[PDB]
Formats: sequence, C-alpha cells, structure tokens
Amino acid sequence: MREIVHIQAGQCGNQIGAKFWEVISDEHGIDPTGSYHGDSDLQLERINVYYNEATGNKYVPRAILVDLEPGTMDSVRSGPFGQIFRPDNFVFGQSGAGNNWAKGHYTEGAELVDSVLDVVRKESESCDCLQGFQLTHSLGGGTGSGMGTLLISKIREEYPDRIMNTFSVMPSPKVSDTVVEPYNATLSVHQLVENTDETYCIDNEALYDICFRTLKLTTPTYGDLNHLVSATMSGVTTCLRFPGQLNADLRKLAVNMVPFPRLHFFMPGFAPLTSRGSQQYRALTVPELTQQMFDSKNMMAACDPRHGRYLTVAAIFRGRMSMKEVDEQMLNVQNKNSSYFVEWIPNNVKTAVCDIPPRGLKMSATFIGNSTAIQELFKRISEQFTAMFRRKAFLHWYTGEGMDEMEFTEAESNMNDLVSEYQQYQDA
Amino acid sequence: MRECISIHVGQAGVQIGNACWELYCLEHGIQPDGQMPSDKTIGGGDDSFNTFFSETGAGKHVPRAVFVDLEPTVIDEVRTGTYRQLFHPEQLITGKEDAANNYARGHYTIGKEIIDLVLDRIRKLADQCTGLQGFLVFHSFGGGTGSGFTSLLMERLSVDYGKKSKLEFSIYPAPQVSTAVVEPYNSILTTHTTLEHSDCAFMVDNEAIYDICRRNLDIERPTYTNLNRLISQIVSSITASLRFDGALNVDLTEFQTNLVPYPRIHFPLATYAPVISAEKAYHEQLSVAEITNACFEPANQMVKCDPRHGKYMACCLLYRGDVVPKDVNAAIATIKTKRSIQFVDWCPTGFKVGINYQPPTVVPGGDLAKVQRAVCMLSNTTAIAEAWARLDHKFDLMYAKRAFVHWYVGEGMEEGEFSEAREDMAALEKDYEEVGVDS
Amino acid sequence: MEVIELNKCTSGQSFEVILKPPSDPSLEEIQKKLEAAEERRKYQEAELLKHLAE
Amino acid sequence: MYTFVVRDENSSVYAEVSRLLLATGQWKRLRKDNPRFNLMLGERNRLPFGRLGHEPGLVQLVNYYRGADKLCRKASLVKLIKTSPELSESCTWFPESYVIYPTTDEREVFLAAYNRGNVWIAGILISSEASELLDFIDEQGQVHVIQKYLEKPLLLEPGHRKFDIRSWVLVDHLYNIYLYREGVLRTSSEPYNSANFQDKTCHLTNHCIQKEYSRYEEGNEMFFEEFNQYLMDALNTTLENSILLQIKHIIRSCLMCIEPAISTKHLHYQSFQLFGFDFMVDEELKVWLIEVNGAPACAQKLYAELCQGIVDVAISSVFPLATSIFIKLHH
Ligand SMILES: Nc1nc2c(ncn2[C@@H]2O[C@H](COP(=O)(O)OP(=O)(O)OP(=O)(O)O)[C@@H](O)[C@H]2O)c(=O)[nH]1
Ligand SMILES: Nc1nc2c(ncn2[C@@H]2O[C@H](COP(=O)(O)OP(=O)(O)O)[C@@H](O)[C@H]2O)c(=O)[nH]1
Ligand SMILES: [Ca+2]
Ligand SMILES: [Mg+2]
Repeated sequence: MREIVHIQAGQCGNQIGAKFWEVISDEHGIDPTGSYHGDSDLQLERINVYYNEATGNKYVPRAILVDLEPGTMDSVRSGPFGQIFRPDNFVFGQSGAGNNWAKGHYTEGAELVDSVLDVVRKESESCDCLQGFQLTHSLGGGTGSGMGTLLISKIREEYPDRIMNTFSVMPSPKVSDTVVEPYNATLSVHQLVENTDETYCIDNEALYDICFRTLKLTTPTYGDLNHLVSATMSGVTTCLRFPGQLNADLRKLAVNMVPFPRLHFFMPGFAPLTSRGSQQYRALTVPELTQQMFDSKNMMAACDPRHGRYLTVAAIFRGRMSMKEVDEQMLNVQNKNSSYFVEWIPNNVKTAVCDIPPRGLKMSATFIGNSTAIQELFKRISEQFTAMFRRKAFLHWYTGEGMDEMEFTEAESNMNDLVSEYQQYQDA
Repeated sequence: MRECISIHVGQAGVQIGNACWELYCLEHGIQPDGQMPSDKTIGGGDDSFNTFFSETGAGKHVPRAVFVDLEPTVIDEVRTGTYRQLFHPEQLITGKEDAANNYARGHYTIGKEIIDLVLDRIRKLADQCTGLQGFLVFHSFGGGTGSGFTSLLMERLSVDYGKKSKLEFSIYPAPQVSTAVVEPYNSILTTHTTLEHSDCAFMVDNEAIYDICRRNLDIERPTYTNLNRLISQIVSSITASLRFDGALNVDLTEFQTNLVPYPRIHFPLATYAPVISAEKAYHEQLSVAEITNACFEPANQMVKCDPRHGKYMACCLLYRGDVVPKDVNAAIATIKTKRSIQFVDWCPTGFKVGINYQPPTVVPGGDLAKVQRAVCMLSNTTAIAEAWARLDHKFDLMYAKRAFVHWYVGEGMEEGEFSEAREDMAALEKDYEEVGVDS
Repeated sequence: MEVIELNKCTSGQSFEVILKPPSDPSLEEIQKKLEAAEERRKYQEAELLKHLAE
Repeated sequence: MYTFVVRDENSSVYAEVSRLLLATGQWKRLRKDNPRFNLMLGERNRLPFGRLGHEPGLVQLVNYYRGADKLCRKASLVKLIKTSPELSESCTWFPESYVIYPTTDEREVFLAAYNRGNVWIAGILISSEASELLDFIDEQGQVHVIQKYLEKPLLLEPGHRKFDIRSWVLVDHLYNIYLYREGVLRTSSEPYNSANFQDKTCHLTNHCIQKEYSRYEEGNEMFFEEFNQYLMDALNTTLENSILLQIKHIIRSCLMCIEPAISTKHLHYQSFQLFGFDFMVDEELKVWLIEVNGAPACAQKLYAELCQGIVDVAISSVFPLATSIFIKLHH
C-alpha cells in the first residue's frame, strides 16, 4: 500500500495531531489499544495508509511525536489514545523553544533533529510504497514553526521525490497575544512556499470566528478550535483512507489541486459546523451541505472566497446519500457562480462521495479550495510583520540565536511575491 | 485462422477488458475456467473463435490477451474475480506506483521502467501464434498509464512487429466521470505520439455512453459498471467478425481497408441500437428499418456530434440477430431520402453490410434487455473532428497559462513536446476540414 | 440500388450495397528519447539536492 | 437566473436582445470565454458549433442554425434551389440564376439561355451584355452569380421608382416559422429609369446607395400600412392578397426544404435564428426572391418590437421566468 508518515511537532502540532489520531482511529475501528473492532471491511481495507501491522491483529499509528519540551509528550501519552503510539516514536528535548522560530530551526532544534530523522528513517524504511509525509504544526510558535520547517528541509533532502504535506495552523491575535508570532509565521511561510507540495491553512482567526460567533462559544478554548481542526482533518483525508477514485493518494491530489508549484496553499471548509457535545437533531440535506461548504462562514482560513477566484477545488461528501443529487447540486454551484472559477482551468471541481460518515454526523461535506483569495491571509500576516520589522523591533530575540536581518528581508520578500503571484492569476 | 492479441492498459482499459472478455465468454459458450464443451477440437483447432482464445491440452480456452496497470489495485480484481481461473498469471502484469494522471510520468518515469517486461510478456503470446495479425489496444486517454504508457508501448510495437495491425478502443475524457483536470493534456499528448502507430481508432466518449445509460436505461447516476457493459456490446459488434464465420471484416487489415481511406483520419464513429432497459415492462420490438434509422441519430453514437455537417468516407452496418438483406436495403433506400448523408466525391455512396444471425448476448442481470436484432454502424465521418476541436480548446485554455505544465516537465518531458503535440492536432483538425465540410 | 458480393454462411450473410458511384522511429531513437528525459529528471533533482545542501 | 455570453459586438439586433435580457434581473452576461452559459448570442463567422451542448447541468441555446448558410449565400442558395427536388426548376419565384467563378461552373450553361429581351445582374454590375459582365466577375476574384435582372419592376407612384421588400423571419428550436407582421419596402428616390443599367441608383434599392442621393419616405423606408393603402388606392388590392401570400409561401418553402439538415430537434444543443428575406414585386404583382440574409439588421422604427419578440418567442420559450407580433407559417 501507499504509506504516509505522519510527523507532529510542538504544542499545537502535537495536540491537533493526537486529536486527528483519535478521530480516524474511531473511523477505522481501532481502539485505544491498537486492536480492530469494527464491522465494514472498508475500515481495514486501506488501514495501512496510516497504520502499521503488528502481531496480535494490532495497529500502530505511523506517527512520530516531536517537541523541544517534555510537557506535551506527557499530556498526549496520558490522553485517551495516548497508548497506541510506538513509544520510541516520542522524540523530545528539555530546553523548549520559547516561541522562537530561530531556536526551533537553528539552535535548539539542531541538537534534537537527527534523533527525529532516525525514527523517520526507521518508519520510512519499512514502507512498501511511501507516498510522502504529513506534518501537523503551528506557525506562530517556535518548535513546530521553526523545527517543523527544519525537519521538512531535512526530509525533502533524504526523500526529494516523496510528497510533503502539512497542516499548518496560522496565528491570529484574536487567540494569541505573543508579539513575535508574525515573525515566526513569515519565516515558516517562506519555508513552506519552497518545500511543501500541499499545505492546508488552518487559520486561528477563522477557527475563532466560527467558534465565537457562529457556534456562540462565549469563552472558547483550544479544545473547541481543535474540534473544528479535527473534523476538517478527517474530511480532507477521507480519500486517502477509504476506497475510491479521486484524490486517493498524495500525488494524485497534488496534480489535481496545484496548477503552479508555489500556489499550493489550500483553504479548507466543513459543513455542518458543530460545537462538541452538540446533540445532532437533523441531518443536512444534500443542497444544504453544498451551500454551506462553499460559504465563507464555513472556511478554515479567514479569507473571502468571493474576493478571489477558485483555481482548483475538491469536494468530499460523506454519509448515505444520492450521487444523482450531489452531482446535480455541485453542478448548480459552478453554474450560478461561474465567474468565481477561472475559465482557463476547465472542469476544475472534482467531487468524491464516501458512504461511511464521520462520528455523530449522518451527513457532512468537506471542501478543499485552491483560491486566489488566500492572498488575504498572507497579507494579514505580512502587514503585522512589516509594522514592526520596519523598526527592527523584537529582532534581538532572533539575532542572538545567530540569525541575521537579511533572512527576515528574504522571508518577507518571498511571501510578498506569493501574494502578487496569487493576484496575477485573479486577472485573466 | 489468424490470432489477435488484446492489450488492456491502465485502469479503464483493464476494466473494459473484463467487460469484453466476460461477454466473449458468454457468446462463445466458454466457462469461467476456460472450458468450452461446444469445442470438440480438444487442445486446439483453427476455428474462427480461436482468433481470440487459445486452447490448453486440458481443454481450457485462454484469452490471447495481456492486461497491464502501473498499479495493482485493479488487476488484482482480475486475478481474484470469477474469471481468475480463465487468464494466465503472466498475462496480468502490474507495477507498484501508478502515473498520477500524468502522461509524462507514465511515458518516461515508470514507463521505461516496465516497457521491456511488457514487451517480453507480449512476445510470449506472439509465439503460440501461427499467423498473428495484430493487436487491439484498450485504454483511456485521461489517466497516467492509459495515455503515457500506451503511446510508449505503441512505439515499441511498431518496432517489434512492423507488418502487424494495431487497432484502438480509446475512451475520450468526460468530466462527469473524469478524476483529473489535466486530462486534456494527457489526451492530446498521447494522441500525437500514438497517431502514426495506430491503424484504426474507436473513440468511445464517456459523455456519450453516460447519457445513453441515463436516458435509455433509466440509470440515475451511471457507474463504471454500466458504462463498461455497454462498451462491451459495441466492442463485441466491432470484433464479432473476427471470431465468427463471415466474409466481411475477417481480419484487421480489412478494417482499415473498409473504414480508413486516409491514414490520419482513422477514427470511425460507432453508432449502436437498440439500447433498452431489461426492466422495461414491455417493449414493442424494433424493426430493421427502425434500428437502422437510429444509427443516424446523434443520441446513439459513441460520440455526440453532427454527421450532417461533414462528409462520409465509409460506412459499415453490423447486424446481430434476425436480419435479412431485403429489409436492410429496403431501410437504406428509405433513410437515404429522409436523412442527409453525403459522402466525399472520391468515394462511392454505399454501405457494407454484415449479419450475424445470433441476436446480441446480454450479461444476465445486466442493464440491457435482450432484443430480437441489433445493429452497429461504423461510419467514418469527418464530423468526429468535433471531438478534437473541443478537446484541443480545453488544452489551449490551460496551456496559455501554463497551468499544471510543471508536473510533466518535472518528470523530464520538455515544454516543447506540448506545443508539437498540440500543433499535430491542428494538422489533424485541418485535414478533417479539407476532406469534409466543403458542400 | 446495387447489391454486390453477397456471401452466405450458416452464421449470417455479408454484402455491399452502393447507391451512387464516386463523382516511424526505431528502438535506437526510442532509447535516445527516454534517456534524454531521465538526464533532465536527474539534473533537476541534482540542482534541488544542491540547494538543500546549501 | 440564466446566463448568456455575447460574441458578435456588431449586432444592432442582438445588442438589443442582451440589453433586454439584462434589464430583467433574470439574465447575467458572462465573459465570452466562460463556457457555463445557457445562451450564446454567437459570432457571425466560424461560430464553434462543435462545442455547444456539452456542459452538464446547463441547457444551451445558440442564435444560429449550423448549415443555414446554404440559404444565405448567393452562390449556395442558387445551387440549393437548383438541386433540391422540393424547389428545383419547378421554382417560379426565383430569378433565373447561375454560379460563375473568376479566372459546377455554369458559364457555358448561362449563355445557353442567353439568346433572342435579356438584361442580367452581378458594388455590382448590371448589364444586358454577356461580355463586360462575365469578364467583370472573371477578373473580380470572388465567385459571384448571374441573375436575370427584372426588367419590368412594379414601380411606386408618385415617383415611378422601384422598391425592395424585407421580411424578418424567426425560426425557434421547435422549427416554428414566425413572420414578423411589420415589414419594410426599401424604396428608391430616383425614378427607376430603363436603359440606365449602369446607373446603379434608380436601379438599386440598397438602403446605402440610396442614402447617397435621396424624400417621400423617412430614410426611404415605407412600412406596411402605407404600402397597403397605396396598393388599395391604385391597383385595387390588398398587400395580403397580392404580395404577402407569395411571401409566406416562399419563406415556408425555403426553410422547410433544409429542415432535415439543420433541425436541432434531437440534438445536444438548440438553435434559433433570425432571417431577413428580400423580395421583388413586379409589374403583374408576382413576388420574386433574391437575398436570404443570415444576420439581418432591422428598420430603426421596429427594433423595439421585433427584438422583444425574439426574447419572447425564441429565448424565453426555452428559458422561462415567473397580441403576438408574429405570424406562424403553418406546416
Ligand atoms: N468508461 C470507463 N472509463 C474508465 C474506467 N476506468 C477508468 N476510466 C477512465 O480512465 C481514466 C484514467 O485511465 P488510466 O490511464 O488507465 O488510469 P489507470 O488505469 O488508473 O492507470 P494510472 O493512470 O497509471 O493510475 C480515468 O480518468 C477514468 O475516467 C471504466 O471502467 N470505464
Ligand atoms: N489552533 C491552535 N493553536 C495552538 C494550539 N496550541 C498552540 N497554538 C498556538 O501556538 C502558539 C504557541 O506556539 P508554541 O507551542 O510555543 O510553539 P513551539 O514552542 O515551537 O512548540 C500560540 O500562539 C497558539 O496560538 C492548538 O491546540 N490549536
Ligand atoms: Ca467443433
Ligand atoms: Mg490512475
């Protein structure tokens, strides 16, 4: 089978990563001990894309837990599924990285990295058909931001021809109050432009706006955010984990979503949105699922889709429903909003249907948009960066790790380019 | 008796393969284990149906075919389904990584890596062949393997078997079932490279099969099974003449003599009827007149296009069931007046007709009802260029922006093979215009 | 309006009806072309590893 | 909602159509290259019929009939009448015509009937002599046609001038033949003078060449209520009986002749299209046809109505929303 090696690094990285695992582990019927207890053989039929076979009919996540501080390791090991991970697959330091990209990438992350790469080799070396890696991390901190993008550079150098996939959580001052996050984010985006094939942009602005407004969560928590990040992750990976036609491996996805190498930043979207513990009373009708998933209130990146144009788009439907109707409804979308799709990529919307629904939903949809409107997100970060880089403010925290102003100027220029690049393709 | 090798390539060709090879088995009365009580030539015989099957001293009849996907998921269903006993492990070739809907990947990267094993595996079949006449190649245009390996294989075949015929059954891309947006890229690329190595191409447009399944068989959202079963009927009409006693279309050279005056215009349009729902409460049987007329309605063709705006260079009527020339000529006579059917001057206005008395065989529990008679027409009309014009337009919209080009280039393909492939297509569309579309 | 070459057998009949009369490369060059592609494909990866080693 | 693109920015006529459609909030205009349209107001030349009727979810309509050019190109029309058994030489409302080429050729066959009063026509060259005429086109470098110039035209009075009848015919997707009730005579301002075959002024009623010289009618357009009156006051007849009966007969005969070759009844896209037929009344009140016009413009007076009628019968018939100005020619 085509195997995927999952790496999760830093606080954010390690917590959405654990959540992802417990969600798909349920989906696939694996219990918090690694043993299959489902019905449908559709659960097991592709189980080895994300799990590993051990004697006992036991299934080990092909996951590697990385952090520069022991905190998060111990939390996940003492989480619900804390016990189903290869325990040598926990790589962790002591110092921490103190919300500093330069410490994750350059100084602290250096010591620890080779120990991470050993487990990545040991995992990769026992793959019949490694298709690539998927890393979970945040971009506003120091370990996942700084060490994550270092590992990505080191992984591409040993595996230059396997696919590199990241779920990257973007910082928002609605949820955080560390002043240097715009620095860490720009340094990380600069890396992601050059070294990943597909990046999902989980924006904490969008995650907060959904939770606070839409779901009316008066005092939201990362567990609430991560609830949206959990469902999305399950959504966009359905096509890798069950049998199907479309976007069923990381390469085939990329060839369908990425019309130019740098424009590989994806805008996710889920319907229905749900507060956890939300008693589900009614199913969404297929036209409801369709309308919502394309709606801006439903994106995981705080960008106005009507402010740009869709380059490519993938729609995943789950639960028992009518392909005749999904197909009818997906057509109507493109037909009533046809200017919002570039006319110079014909038929740029591919739609999959999985019969197996997610947990607690009878009906869901997951949207993956490659829209030029995501320039809005990089622009948001870029303006915060500029505001304080133009006065070289807070730069000492970085130059004292051996970084140099020139690097900040580069990362900023590559991102400003990424934005102008997305804009040129908005005009055809 | 002269054998033909079938080569099924990529997911589409391989799934269409079992669709045919299953039907073939039902028609010749062969069982899922190669047994054919009806053959009394136990271990051989040069009967007409040996062209497609060879015989095993134990009495198994084994298709003269080889399947080959660059990934194992599909062919594994052939080495496990009902007809697993029927094929031979060495004729089901598989690789590990597929071609990610990337022509350049399947032609160059991975292509090279498994061409020789395929060519070898193929020569194996050419040896137990007293007078091999050529090959039928089943593939899709849009996928990685289907487009990029096939064109690779088509060039080794023109090298390894120069005096041999090659026919194509080729699946033209439609978005209602297409799983890639680069499909026009792969289609133009593989058409170009393959154009000089194929003696005759039958393009089934998925869009056409799909509406035929929707309108005529009441099937809400056709699956590949429905599509592939219908394609096996049409394919079986095109090949019936090579496996049954007849005088028309007896060997593959005859196909290009009958359908293909010019070598580049070698894409005959296939049109089939009647297509009825097995579940239809009652159907008043259609007549020779009624089925033959149906052959001029665009809604039965394997390619939606208007042959009234275009000229003909050949026509063949392949009837299966209860037909006699009196009715056939009678019907020709009468549609000749009602319809617009102009041939090109340097060609006679005329029809070649063939009748197999045994009505069409239907897969039990399939979607198609048994019918007392059926016809497949094989017109070569310039009107099929419509399909090239629209595919070439999609190519142009994307290549103007260079969308996706880097995926092919990154595999080694040079940007120019895009423009030289497309420019050849413009030549193709130009010839179709010269020939037809004058008066 | 003219039936030609009527041929009959127990399987069926065959005939022509006219209504109006008329008014390559080499295994060498193949290999020369596949290899030019891995040379480009391997050069690209070289430059990429080269960057990454910087 | 419905969507249309526009691809002939020179259509006085379908500029009105798009203006009306938009002015309903029920029609948006996409960009010409956006394929996701219901209606294509379609270009005049090399319109890409091959590409129509393939978008799922969309019903598509185009405002031309592929192959209607046979009716609408002078050399083709001729061959159409001459060959089609429905028309043939039995045809008695088409001036005697042949196709000629500079430097299937009917040049010999033309003189064949040229014998002994004989005036013909080819701006363009009118002359009663084969020479100067045949060689005019024989140099011209564009295939043209030789048609018997009608020597005894019905001439209006006061004036003694010739006119020209334009009827607008709309053919929808069902192949209903609508005839717009209001037509126009393209009258001549200079009294029609025999022996002036090279005058090209009184002899030619082309709205252009008449605006060069021109009086009685606003821009040389006489409409039907006036022409009916004159036909009654003199002649003692109706426009209906004397002329329009022949006209309805010629429109029906021409359009149905080709119906099997351009009907879109069972086709993956639908066509409608507006034709302008050009007629000649003669001394004995016998109607003659000359041009069928594939992309006709409309008399300025009548744009408001015809263009709304196109939207009504031809476009809204297919894409609905939420007395009749036409005369359906029954067949
Ligand atoms: N009509 C029909 N089309 C099919 C069928 N299977 C696949 N296709 C089409 O074939 C296209 C790809 O063809 P291939 O090149 O053979 O793809 P493949 O067989 O999976 O091989 P790879 O591309 O290398 O993965 C798809 O886009 C489908 O639209 C089928 O069973 N019936
Ligand atoms: N959305 C989301 N963001 C998180 C989560 N945990 C941490 N973050 C973000 O990550 C930032 C802190 O980064 P940090 O964990 O110190 O980076 P590290 O030291 O390299 O691991 C904060 O600003 C948070 O906004 C989480 O569970 N969900
Ligand atoms: Ca026998
Ligand atoms: Mg494939």
